[PDB]
Amino acid sequence: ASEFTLMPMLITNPHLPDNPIVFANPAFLKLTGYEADEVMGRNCRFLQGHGTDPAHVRAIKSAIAAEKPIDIDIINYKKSGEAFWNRLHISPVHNANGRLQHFVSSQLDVTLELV
Ligand SMILES: Cc1cc2nc3c(=O)[nH]c(=O)nc-3n(C[C@H](O)[C@H](O)[C@H](O)COP(=O)(O)O)c2cc1C
Repeated sequence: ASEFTLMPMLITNPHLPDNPIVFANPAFLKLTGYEADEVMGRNCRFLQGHGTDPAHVRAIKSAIAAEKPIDIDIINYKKSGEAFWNRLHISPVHNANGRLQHFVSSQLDVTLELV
């Protein structure tokens, strides 16, 4: 049966409108309290909320638009509403031919480090 990295991971498909999540591993679903069918097909921004710094969101949007990687700590929210610091690593995935195919991320709850 399936096994995945124990680090939270998402893959999104930028060929679909709004770059939706197409894969979330069980580690991400454990981290955020969501079900796979609640996260797949959505842009990851649903994790943000009233405490999320708009500057962080713009830095991510910028890196994505540039197809560059970004490492950023951002305030996000579990399904329960519980706020946490999410250490986000986002990378584009480019084919050997150079064309953008996916984005992939690592996520980690770093609340205990920052608070
Ligand atoms: C692979 C990937 C993973 C992402 N993971 C998160 C995440 O965990 N939390 C978050 O707030 N945004 C995450 N984002 C960022 C949002 O999807 C979006 O790019 C960001 O909010 C900037 O765009 P917007 O201004 O349209 O919202 C991720 C983006 C990608 C491509």
